[PDB]
Amino acid sequence: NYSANQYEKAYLPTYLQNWSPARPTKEKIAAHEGYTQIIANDRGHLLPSVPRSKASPWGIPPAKVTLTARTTTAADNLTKWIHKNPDLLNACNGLRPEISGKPFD
Amino acid sequence: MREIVHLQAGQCGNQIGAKFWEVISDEHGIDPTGTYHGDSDLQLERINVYYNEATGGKYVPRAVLVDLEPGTMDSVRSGPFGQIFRPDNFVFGQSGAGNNWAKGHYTEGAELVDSVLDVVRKEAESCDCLQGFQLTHSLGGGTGSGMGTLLISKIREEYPDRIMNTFSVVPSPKVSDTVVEPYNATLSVHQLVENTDETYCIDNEALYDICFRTLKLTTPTYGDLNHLVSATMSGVTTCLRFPGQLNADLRKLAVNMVPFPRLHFFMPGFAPLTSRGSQQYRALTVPELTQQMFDAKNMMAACDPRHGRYLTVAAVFRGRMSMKEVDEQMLNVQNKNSSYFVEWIPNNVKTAVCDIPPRGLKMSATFIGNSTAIQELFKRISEQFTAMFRRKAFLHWYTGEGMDEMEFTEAESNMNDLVSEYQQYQD
Amino acid sequence: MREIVHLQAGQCGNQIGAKFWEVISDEHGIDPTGTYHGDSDLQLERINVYYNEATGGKYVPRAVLVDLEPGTMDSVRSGPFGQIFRPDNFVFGQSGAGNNWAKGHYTEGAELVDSVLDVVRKEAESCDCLQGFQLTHSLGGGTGSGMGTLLISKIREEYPDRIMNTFSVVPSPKVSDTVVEPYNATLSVHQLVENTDETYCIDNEALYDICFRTLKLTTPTYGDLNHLVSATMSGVTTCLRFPGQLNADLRKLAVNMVPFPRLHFFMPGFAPLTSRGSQQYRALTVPELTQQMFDAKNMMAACDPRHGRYLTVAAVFRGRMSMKEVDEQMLNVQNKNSSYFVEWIPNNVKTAVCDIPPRGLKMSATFIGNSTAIQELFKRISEQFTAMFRRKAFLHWYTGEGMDEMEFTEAESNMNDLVSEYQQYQD
Amino acid sequence: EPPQHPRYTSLFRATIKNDMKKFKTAMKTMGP
Amino acid sequence: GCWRELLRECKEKDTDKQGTISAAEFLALVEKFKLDISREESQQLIVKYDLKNNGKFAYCDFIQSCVLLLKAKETSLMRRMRIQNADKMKEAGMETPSFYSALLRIQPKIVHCWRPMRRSFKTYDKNGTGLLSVADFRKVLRQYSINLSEEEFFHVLEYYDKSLSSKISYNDFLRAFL
Amino acid sequence: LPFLPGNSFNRNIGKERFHKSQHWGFCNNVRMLVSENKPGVGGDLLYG
Amino acid sequence: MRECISIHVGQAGVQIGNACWELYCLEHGIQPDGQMPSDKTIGGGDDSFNTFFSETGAGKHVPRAVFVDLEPTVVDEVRTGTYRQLFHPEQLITGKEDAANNYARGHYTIGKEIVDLVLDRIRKLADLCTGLQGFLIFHSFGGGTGSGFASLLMERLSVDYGKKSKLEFAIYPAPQVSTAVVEPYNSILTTHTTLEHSDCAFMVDNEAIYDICRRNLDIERPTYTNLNRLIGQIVSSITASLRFDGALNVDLTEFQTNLVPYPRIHFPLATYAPVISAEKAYHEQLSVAEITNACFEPANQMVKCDPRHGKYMACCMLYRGDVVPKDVNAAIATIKTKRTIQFVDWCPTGFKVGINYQPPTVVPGGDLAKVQRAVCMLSNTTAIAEAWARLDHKFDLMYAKRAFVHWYVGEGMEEGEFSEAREDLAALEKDYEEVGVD
Ligand SMILES: Nc1nc2c(ncn2[C@@H]2O[C@H](COP(=O)(O)OP(=O)(O)OP(=O)(O)O)[C@@H](O)[C@H]2O)c(=O)[nH]1
Ligand SMILES: Nc1nc2c(ncn2[C@@H]2O[C@H](COP(=O)(O)OP(=O)(O)OP(=O)(O)O)[C@@H](O)[C@H]2O)c(=O)[nH]1
Ligand SMILES: Nc1nc2c(ncn2[C@@H]2O[C@H](COP(=O)(O)OP(=O)(O)OP(=O)(O)O)[C@@H](O)[C@H]2O)c(=O)[nH]1
Repeated sequence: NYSANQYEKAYLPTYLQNWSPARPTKEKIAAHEGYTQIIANDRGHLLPSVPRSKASPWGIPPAKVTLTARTTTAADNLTKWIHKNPDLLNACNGLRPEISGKPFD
Repeated sequence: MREIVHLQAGQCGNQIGAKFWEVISDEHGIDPTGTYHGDSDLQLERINVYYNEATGGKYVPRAVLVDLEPGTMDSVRSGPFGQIFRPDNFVFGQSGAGNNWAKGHYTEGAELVDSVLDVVRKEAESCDCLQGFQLTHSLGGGTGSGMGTLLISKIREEYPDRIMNTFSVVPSPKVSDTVVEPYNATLSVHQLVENTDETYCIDNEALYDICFRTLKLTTPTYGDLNHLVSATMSGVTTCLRFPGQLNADLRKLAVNMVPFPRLHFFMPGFAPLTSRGSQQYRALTVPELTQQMFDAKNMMAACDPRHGRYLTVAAVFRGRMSMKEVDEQMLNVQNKNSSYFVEWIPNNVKTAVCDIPPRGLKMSATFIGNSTAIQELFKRISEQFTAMFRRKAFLHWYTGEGMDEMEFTEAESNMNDLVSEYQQYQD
Repeated sequence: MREIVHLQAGQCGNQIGAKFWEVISDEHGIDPTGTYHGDSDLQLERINVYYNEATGGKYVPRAVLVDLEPGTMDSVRSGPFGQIFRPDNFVFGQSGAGNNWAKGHYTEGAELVDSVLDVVRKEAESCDCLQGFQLTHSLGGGTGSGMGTLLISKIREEYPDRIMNTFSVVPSPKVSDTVVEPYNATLSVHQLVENTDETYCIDNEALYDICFRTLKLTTPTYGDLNHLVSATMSGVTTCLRFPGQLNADLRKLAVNMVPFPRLHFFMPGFAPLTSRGSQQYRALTVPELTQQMFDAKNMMAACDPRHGRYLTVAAVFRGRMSMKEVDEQMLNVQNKNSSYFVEWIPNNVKTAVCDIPPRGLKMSATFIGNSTAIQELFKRISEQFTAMFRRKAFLHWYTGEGMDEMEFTEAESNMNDLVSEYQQYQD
Repeated sequence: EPPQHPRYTSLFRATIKNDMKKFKTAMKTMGP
Repeated sequence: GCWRELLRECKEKDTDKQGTISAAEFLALVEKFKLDISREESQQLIVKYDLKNNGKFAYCDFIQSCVLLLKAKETSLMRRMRIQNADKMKEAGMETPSFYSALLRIQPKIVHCWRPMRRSFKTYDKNGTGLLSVADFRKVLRQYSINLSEEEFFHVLEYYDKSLSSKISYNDFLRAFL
Repeated sequence: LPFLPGNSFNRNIGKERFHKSQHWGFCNNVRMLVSENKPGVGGDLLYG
Repeated sequence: MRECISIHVGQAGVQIGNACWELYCLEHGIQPDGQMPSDKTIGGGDDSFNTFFSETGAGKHVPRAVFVDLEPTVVDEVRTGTYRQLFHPEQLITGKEDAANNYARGHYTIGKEIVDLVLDRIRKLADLCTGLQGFLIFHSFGGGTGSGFASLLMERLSVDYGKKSKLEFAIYPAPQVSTAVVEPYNSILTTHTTLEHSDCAFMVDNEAIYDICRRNLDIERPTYTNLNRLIGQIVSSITASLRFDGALNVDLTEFQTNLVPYPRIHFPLATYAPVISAEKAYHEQLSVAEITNACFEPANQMVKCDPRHGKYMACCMLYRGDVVPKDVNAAIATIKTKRTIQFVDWCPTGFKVGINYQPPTVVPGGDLAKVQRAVCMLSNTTAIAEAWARLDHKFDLMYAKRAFVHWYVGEGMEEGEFSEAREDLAALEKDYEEVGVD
């Protein structure tokens, strides 16, 4: 799930025709010291001590908009009319749009 | 006189050698049957470096095929030059690999190493005085890692005075097919760094990119991938077989190439790769050769040391050249590319010229590089183990084979060393 | 030896270089296939100023084509001289632009500047010593403005020692078709005045009126407009390629042209333009040449300098002329309108004579002018920006790309500073 | 104990050491 | 200098083995260099180390226990942690870094190139199975510039051996400094 | 054309028969090549 | 050499085996008599059949499978079929009494006195064979005779032979269709008995087989012949690596070592992408990209599971036909970028590619398409626990009111075995949850 090196043009949505960006990637790591012990028994059963992402994942009004210049009261509502929807903010292909704009005077 | 005996290991090496050996025979002009057609005296004279003599003008290759799967060796035997290969040299086993490093390293290797050592020593006694040995296999290869790591260890005590050339291909970083493929690598490279003196590192993704970049032909054969690496490995051997004012010994090369013992991993470089129109749209001159020789695209091994810096560089030029164009281009590439190299060592350029051009092109060359671009490789190699040995996935097999988690720990600690070594020396 | 590498930018320059290069090939007598037909020697030695050598007597143009819309290049590649252009030099993008400056300057150029820099430095190293670079593009041209402003910002720090010629066409004052066109212009000119050393100013409306005036052929092709202008840059380049007692270096010219650093914008002038019947109703004499050479109707760049006064003037004469006729004609014009000059500098005339006439006409000349006629140009756009930045029409796109009005505020007074400057020196 | 001979700077340290580094436009040229 | 300076801090003081350094004058080292130890911790230290080897503060344990001594394992590869248990369990000459002042001398050498000396041991065909001849252990030491004296030898024999010759395992030696 | 890299053009025309045989085998308790007469991939003739 | 033995237990598992052998003879051109034309492929039994048939100097291709059944009805019918002369009479094991859907009746009552005869068959087949990579076990969990009789034999063959593989194939119980209410009883009985011995068990569901039949094959009224034709193709595809070569060759040992992450669970799911009607194949085009999406399209999986509710561990694709490395490696790269595909983070790599040059052919009087590019998609995901979870509440309710127990305790069991299987199952779901907990 890392991004490759140098020849960074042969794998892009240019060929995927992807209209929701795949996944953030990187080329970096802190030098990992560590014996890389085993904290499973036979099943990936974490030894009760070691922590994990403790049952976090287990298994329409939002839209890309620039606030630009539309009346602030409407603009204020839109921001709320975008957010407060974790059913479309969190996971399962990403579910998170973008936003832009500028205020009024 | 001094000769080289070859070892064919793993199924890739089965495809590698088949293309490599047909290149040599066709380069030297021997027919598929084996009756050499006398056309060049120099290739007539310097055939003894690699081949022995059979009756009726037959040049027996001094290579050894080892495998486990008959179909691969059945296929290559039916291949264009299986006839010039020896059933005496066809050694293999009665077992299936499972792509298992441990089975080919402790279980299956035990009963076959005896025979293969007999075969090579019979070949070793057949010849007079070897430079050393070269080895075609894969580091991610399931059984080639199994056999070679065993064999290289045994040869180390057998002949610790010869050249242990190793030719291995790095599997695709983005795509590995085999999932235990990383595990096989660290198992192998742990002994490899201990035993090898030379190691070529090659990756298929660049090969796809180069076929993309210059072959232009969309859909190649994997044999074409063999066909180009066979050309590269042949170029370094042109020095030995061919005349011209160039010193050819790999030790000659290695002592100029290896500043410190742990340096075994090297990247190749080759000469004109030409497109359909550019054959007649190219003015074949050493400068544009020198430009193409040093191209961020012309490389094929891992990636550009654009990330890092240059430690040692050695370029061999095959064809009708002169000492000045290489010198001024070296001066050109010196003044143009000076401080990217480590200030540790200046003038670490190593040049040799083979006056004898290849059969098909005249102005040609080969480059071998040792720069600071291998960090990303074993850095890449580093994470997945820490990811998968984190939870010992697919491990009950190797414990069943009699292996322990501990053996991995020194192997990774050994590579954890070499990350710092590559880092600390350059950075 | 001193040479030049050309740059094709924007889809306007897509017409230009094709027309620009074909004139040169016909001038030097190279067939469409590319095999030179030795007929004139002087073109045979002095072709290396712009061309390199390809095999079989083929002269490869040293120009770089870049764009985004594939259909443009395919038409150019299918043109009568697309074959002489290199697939290697064909660099482009996987996107359509939308004729948006910020996308072509921040979004799409990101992954192409790397490639184009490699190609040019490959070409730059392919040659020994350049005078500099010349660029065909437009200030009102979307993708060209995005690409060119990026590279001119780049090609300065690597090579701050060379001639950074820029050839840009000004859009039609009455209508710009594109409505965001001024937004593209203000951004481009802001970097342009900072980065360039030379800038040509060209307008199409004058070309349309000239067709009504001397061409008299009602309906031309826009290629004819390209063919007309290509003569203009040809003449200024005839200095370098041809012998004759005229000093050719554009720096030699530019130092004689540029009194103060921010003077980048110059107007051209061309020689005999002849109508339907007047070819043999014209007595080709330097007086009437000089007369027509200095005609407000013969002006073609932006508008009449009749509104202002004359800073610097330079006319290059191509053909069998001599020291005398250019002198008294210069004396005649000096006495003709002595007050129309600026009292700041007298004798602001700079003369060069090319003894080698073109192939098609004997008596010819090329004029480059720097007068006080650019005020109307940026004054005209000034009200447009104030009117349309008054309430930010069509601006949500650029903020979507990431733009904000501070860049507009900074750019505008740069132009306003030049308004006061261009006013202050003369008025 | 042999004292190391004071390394005679017949230029060098001044020039030829700095001359090698000065005629160098590297860290720049193939690409970033 | 958590290893070097703190070592040098004691080497400034001079007394005999049992009389390590007076707790009051070790507080004079506290004013010679302010210590990260909390004031309450500072008070116990002068009396939690004077309990052994006279009212003199026992830097003998303190200095080495803080940095030199680590008689355990780790999660994070303390530069090797090979698995091994040969020479430490017996240990007739139980840990006494005053008697075993060689540990104070050798850690500088091993913090330099612990990995090559870690490499050095297995290079002697140790088979990766345990111990290795003592005389072979003697020659590996000096050969890598680790000059260790005969009296220092006698000590480490008492420490890394109990009954007879034995063959002192590699990591079992290593983990002392490691 | 020579056998240079990039000049290898495989016979990629209609290839409907692809049978494989077992040229080698084991037999008894030693190992050798089973009877020489063997067709190749899709019934291919051997060398001479 | 490279050969294996097939076993078909249960009169449910026999007709599917016949169709497989019926399929096999076509690609080899086997005449029903047992002999080739005057063309030369006979000998000591060494050609493409040497892994499948035994055509000795007698000249008759002998299939390397043993058919076992407890009722004489259907088993004699194939003995009166068209290829019965090919088959070995007492390889086609029959029985005179049934197990009446009872696992234990086939496991205890009759199974004792028949396995010894069967054990004679395997050893007399073991002596003649050379390579013996593994076995092909065709059964059914809700087996009237498939369930119980298989359990005893797999136990006995496991203990005497534990150095070789064994491949299990059973119809998975229909999630919402039940032809027997005792079918769950023995199904959990079968699962708990097989968890500690079986190597690789592959399940399939007929409802989705019918579902695809009218979806793209557009047959509203197919038959078993078509149903057996599909699964016979499936096992044919996996045996192409055996029967042919390709760009790379793989073996069952590579499968087992790489498909199963951890012990117990060895339950992958099969999928075959180029399943399309003849006309829909006629005026359309096939390539790796679209068939990769279709095999990854969730409704193309043969088991009633939503991958979006689960997460992927193993994925295996077998490309049989005309393909090239370039598109496939580029294609599979796209899926690695895909977001819906939720592999478990433990495996950056979870894909096993097999390339075979041979295009799959059509069967005369068949219903398949004209396949040039083929792929069999074998994968393992966490979305499987629902089926067992469906069984347990189905199982627990009837156990709570102990329905039909008086038969089983009547003919010789007690609740202890029924007790044990549930926490064996209860272990699975929590283990399936814990492994799903990455
Ligand atoms: N021959 C061959 N090998 C390939 C090709 N593409 C990738 N490889 C890899 O190259 C490796 C080298 O093959 P071998 O060294 O003979 O492998 P092995 O030890 O016999 O066992 P496996 O790796 O499981 O095949 C293989 O493991 C393949 O994964 C190819 O096109 N041809
Ligand atoms: N090629 C071509 N360009 C023309 C023609 N007439 C006007 N032009 C102008 O030349 C300008 C410069 O072209 P480019 O710099 O390549 O423009 P661009 O960056 O592709 O984006 P746009 O200006 O929006 O087209 C364009 O904006 C056109 O308005 C014509 O007949 N042919
Ligand atoms: N394997 C297989 N299963 C089938 C077939 N047709 C239907 N089935 C299903 O498989 C189940 C057959 O199991 P059983 O009835 O226990 O078969 P058995 O153990 O051999 O004994 P019988 O009662 O005689 O059939 C039925 O419930 C059907 O739902 C088929 O052709 N093959």
